[PDB]
Amino acid sequence: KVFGRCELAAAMKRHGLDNYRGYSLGNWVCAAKFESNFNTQATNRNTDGSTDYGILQINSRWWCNDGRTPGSRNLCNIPCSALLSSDITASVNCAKKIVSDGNGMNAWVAWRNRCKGTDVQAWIRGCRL
Ligand code: NA
Repeated sequence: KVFGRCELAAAMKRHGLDNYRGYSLGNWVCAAKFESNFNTQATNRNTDGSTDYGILQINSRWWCNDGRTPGSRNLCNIPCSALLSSDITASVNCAKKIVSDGNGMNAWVAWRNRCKGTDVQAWIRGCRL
């Protein structure tokens, strides 16, 4: 599914992300834009044998089980396929764990490169939720 911008903001809001750990809804929407272009099916295989899954490009080295990644942990207690669903529940719950793990939203490289320190409220302009 490719979400619309405000459609995603609304779903994220319903799932309790706005101001979760102090991160505004625009930060979350911006992260999804640059991690996956709002595509729930996005995947990326890394040279290290891990894979990033879903709308928030969550990595299998630590966060989910894909059956093929080294270490390896499953800190969100999910199969990585759950991160590829059209509904964002699993991704949101896992993101809440990640953002709480000691690096904040800096765990998302595309958020660091395109969102951090920017006027991220722009990502919810016109949504009026
Ligand atoms: Na860059």
